[PDB]
Amino acid sequence: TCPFYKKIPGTGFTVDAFQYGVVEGCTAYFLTHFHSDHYAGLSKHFTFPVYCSEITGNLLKNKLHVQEQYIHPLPLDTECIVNGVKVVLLDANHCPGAVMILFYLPNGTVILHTGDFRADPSMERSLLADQKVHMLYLDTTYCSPEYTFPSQQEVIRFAINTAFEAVTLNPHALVVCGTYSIGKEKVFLAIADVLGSKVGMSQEKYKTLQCLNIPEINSLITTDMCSSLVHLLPMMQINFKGLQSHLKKCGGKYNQILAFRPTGWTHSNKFTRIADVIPQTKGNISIYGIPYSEHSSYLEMKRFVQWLKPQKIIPTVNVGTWKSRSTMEKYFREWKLEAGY
Ligand code: NI
Repeated sequence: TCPFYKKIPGTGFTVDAFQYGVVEGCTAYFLTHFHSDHYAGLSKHFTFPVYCSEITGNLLKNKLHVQEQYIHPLPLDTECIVNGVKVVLLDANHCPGAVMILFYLPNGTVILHTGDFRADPSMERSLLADQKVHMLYLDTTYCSPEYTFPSQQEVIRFAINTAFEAVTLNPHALVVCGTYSIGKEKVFLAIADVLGSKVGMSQEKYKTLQCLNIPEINSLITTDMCSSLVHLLPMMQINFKGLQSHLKKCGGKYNQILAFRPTGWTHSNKFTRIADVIPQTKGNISIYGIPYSEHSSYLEMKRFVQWLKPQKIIPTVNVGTWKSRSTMEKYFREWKLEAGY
């Protein structure tokens, strides 16, 4: 059944709750972003109101064929009334179109639902600074101190410098980047920019990217593989067998692959700096796992929460095991005693 951490008390609302059938007493279904664990259940047969960003609404219409009459896109950073309740959508610094949702309940309670987010100090100057938040529905994906990772900027600098060096040493090298969802577009777009190439991809992935309102996108991507030396493939294909196979397909245009797997966290982060990352190599194929995250590190999460000073925290991730739940509640208490709220 629908878990309690997907329901907004004092409203008829749910968040990211499309796989439970008709939720009893739900008058408006919000969707924070277009990732499959969150939209699971949506289709052209859905007939309840869906509230979301403009970008998420483009993907619902074009990818899932949700009918236009049930898509209610809202502008960001704008007070809006939904079924009698004031709400605001805020940028979540996750994937394109991802939002956090502020609910102003009739009784005076204010609730923030982060959806999935990568906490950032810039959020401390949004509409969140203007009033007290009582309850926080928090993306706790990486809520443990072992999870450190570099800035997105450091990671993109590494990728750009690696790719440009490799292709300038060997102009017959192909660059390949893995993907299995929206998000992390900076990785492949920054590499293609430095190389003076468009990114080549399947018709399905090109359609997905054309829903994202990215400026000048027609100048950066293409379905013509042959004209491109940065290719995007399913993340599943980013292994030696899959890559050897792909290289056969390019008909001797290329004699080397350099491939990127933008993972979340990996335990090489506990030891190794970004400067010191090395690839796995077999023959003329090299694969780099780069720690490009669209979720908060432990320290970024902690800073956001100690700034916001909520009265109650409800985790939305890692909630399935008692040991995970108890660990997270211990960190919450540490943060509160350290900061004095
Ligand atoms: Ni997500």
